Amino acid sequence: ATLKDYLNKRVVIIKVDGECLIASLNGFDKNTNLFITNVFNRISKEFICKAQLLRGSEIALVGLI
Amino acid sequence: MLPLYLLTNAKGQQMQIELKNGEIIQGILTNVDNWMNLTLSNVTEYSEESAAVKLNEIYIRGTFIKFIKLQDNIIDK
Amino acid sequence: AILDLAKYKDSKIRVKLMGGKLVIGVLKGYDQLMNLVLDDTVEYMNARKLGLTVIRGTILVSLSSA
Amino acid sequence: MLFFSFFKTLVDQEVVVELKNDIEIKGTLQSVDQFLNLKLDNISCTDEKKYPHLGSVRNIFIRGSTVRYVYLNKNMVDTNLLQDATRREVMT
Amino acid sequence: PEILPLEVIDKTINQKVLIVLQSNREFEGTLVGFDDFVNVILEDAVEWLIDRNEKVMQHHGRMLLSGNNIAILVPGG
Amino acid sequence: VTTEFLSDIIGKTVNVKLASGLLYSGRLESIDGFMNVALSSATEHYESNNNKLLNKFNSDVFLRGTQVMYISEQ
Amino acid sequence: TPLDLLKLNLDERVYIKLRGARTLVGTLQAFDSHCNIVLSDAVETIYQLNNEELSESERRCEMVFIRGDTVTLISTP
Repeated sequence: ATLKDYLNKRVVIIKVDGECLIASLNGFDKNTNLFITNVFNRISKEFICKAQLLRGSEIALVGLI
Repeated sequence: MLPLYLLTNAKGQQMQIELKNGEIIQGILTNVDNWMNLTLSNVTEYSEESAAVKLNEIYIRGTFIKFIKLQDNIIDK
Repeated sequence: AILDLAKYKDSKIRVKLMGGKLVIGVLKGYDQLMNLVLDDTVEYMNARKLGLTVIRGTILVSLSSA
Repeated sequence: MLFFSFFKTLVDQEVVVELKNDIEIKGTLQSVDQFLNLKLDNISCTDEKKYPHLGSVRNIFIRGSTVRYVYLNKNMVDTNLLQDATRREVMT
Repeated sequence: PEILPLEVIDKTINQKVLIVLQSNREFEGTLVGFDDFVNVILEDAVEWLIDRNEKVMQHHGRMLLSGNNIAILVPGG
Repeated sequence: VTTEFLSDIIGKTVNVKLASGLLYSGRLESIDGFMNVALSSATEHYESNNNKLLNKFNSDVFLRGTQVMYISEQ
Repeated sequence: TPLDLLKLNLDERVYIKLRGARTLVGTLQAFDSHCNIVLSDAVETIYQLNNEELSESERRCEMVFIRGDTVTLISTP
């Protein structure tokens, strides 16, 4: 199991608190720490960041859109 | 590239940390380790994103971070 | 380690803990595991006065000066 | 290492996954890892209400720490194999 | 001339200790022993819940308190 | 020293509190370094033994280690 | 050893308490040291408190894997 096939692609991320993101996945490590670019709030469609680092503890789901 | 490598080379930049309690920490990164523990200088911490304490240095455990907003400058820097 | 706690011995530090506790004390001792020895420890929950306390490093979330 | 072994024999088999935050997802198990992370292909909705905000997404990665349940069929699994393997496993 | 936390806990052995969890609950008792993980043995513990605070129980004999949940130790209660 | 305790109270009657508040009173069949506990003739109570009995397990009770807040003798 | 006295009742009916007022009854197929479980022929009871009143819900499944970290308790019904 690996997030390799998702690199540089757009993804949906569901956080553990049920919050939702849309972003380009650029980096990831073994603990699921993500490096993201052009992040948005799925529900809100509100631009969050041009670049952001997201802890794996926070992630519940990553989907390939 | 890996999140940690990215952090290790953002040393000297400005960045904004969201913690698991909601507190926001704006500061300039001065050190990272392999568990993503940080130390930042020129710090301003907020009780929440709504916003204000200024601190000289802060140490943050990595297990407590939800996410870290990086400066758009990041990719080239 | 990335934080040199020696420069903080005999100064007043602010330590936020897991589970939402705040503790301001005077730094007397430390270990590599971030276990602290605070003196004149005041735990903010609004005010509580413990004395010479040992803080566990495993639950430590943040550490600033005061 | 035992449940990693279990989940490998389930590849290509439709499974339902219940995440802690009350999200339920049907999918074909494409991939499994040491943390029990899961990759599900051909995503589909089991429950109307619990199911989250997706659509085009047909392939997902699920973090193992966030699953509560994985619902299986009794024909996907040899019970006696499971039992004798648990008996063999050492816990010390 | 460094003061080590575990040496401080070592000195409070056979004394009264307050042990504060990361939750409200607290344990006051006689510190019998402790290990490297800060698991802790108490003797005749008073178990508390904190704010009017209700005293949960009066233990008799010896308690092993998991150091997994311990946030603070106070020597001599 | 905590291990000496673990082998010192095996067979004795103990209270085992979990994170939630729930408390289990039984006879200590076995213990493991992960704090996993086995009890026999166990009852569950919330917070105190004097509170209402919530359950009596005639069978043996395995309590998970990650969840235990203390083990205490009476 | 408590993890061995669990092998004792493999292929025997078990009762499992989980975090969140969840309860499971099933026949024990597999476990590990993480407490991770597989049960066959299982029914899961959920106690919810909505609108200040208590209801308990049910869910049946022929085979289920249970992430072990929510597991609190294992006995027999």
